[PDB]
Amino acid sequence: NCTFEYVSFKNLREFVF
Amino acid sequence: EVFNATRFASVYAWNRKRISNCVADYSVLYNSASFSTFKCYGVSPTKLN
Repeated sequence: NCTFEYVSFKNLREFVF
Repeated sequence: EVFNATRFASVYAWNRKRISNCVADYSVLYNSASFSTFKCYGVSPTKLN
């Protein structure tokens, strides 16, 4: 039942959802 | 991809394509004179874009 599909310690990555 | 195909499925095993996040103008369907029957029932085909 797929409705959507998209295909495209020194590193600090900050995300917000 | 639904139209320019070299083969289609059967009537009982009909192919079902779910479409989302696309952009279609639906003017080629009007310009295409190869269609035998063009029957729209739900909404007027003119004001569907």
